[PDB]
Amino acid sequence: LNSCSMPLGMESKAISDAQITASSYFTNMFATWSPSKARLHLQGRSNAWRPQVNNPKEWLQVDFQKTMKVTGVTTQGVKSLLTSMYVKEFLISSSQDGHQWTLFFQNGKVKVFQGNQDSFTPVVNCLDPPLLTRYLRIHPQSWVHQIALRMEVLGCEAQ
Repeated sequence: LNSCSMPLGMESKAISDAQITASSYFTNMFATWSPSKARLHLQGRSNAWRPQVNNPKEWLQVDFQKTMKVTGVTTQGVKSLLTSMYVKEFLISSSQDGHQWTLFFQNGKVKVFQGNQDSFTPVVNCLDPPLLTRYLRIHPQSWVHQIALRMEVLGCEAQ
């Protein structure tokens, strides 16, 4: 049990909207599931990030504005009407400049994190080893009904 595992700012909004971006997002005159909606326990009609299309090539990115020691992530889905929407598996990549990205590996291969199994229960996935990075990306790989994501990043200061 280490101290380097505190919520960095997705739920609290310590991490501003501008720091959260994505490959794309689902929006129309009825709803806007923008990147900055990807916050753990956020309430609302379109309270989650949803890519414009459900494909494994989409991603959600967080910029801490400085190097942080990331020790884990927490993911959650959402439910709209009678439809549960959540990511079951995902990958993680990181970068220092925001151009060169590297996937997180575990036991000789790309780590496919086991995510959520329902609409509202958060699932914590620890990173062993931790990552020292300024930029972090989540890559949905499998999902139930639709790719929808609310999250949090766990860690502490680096440098």
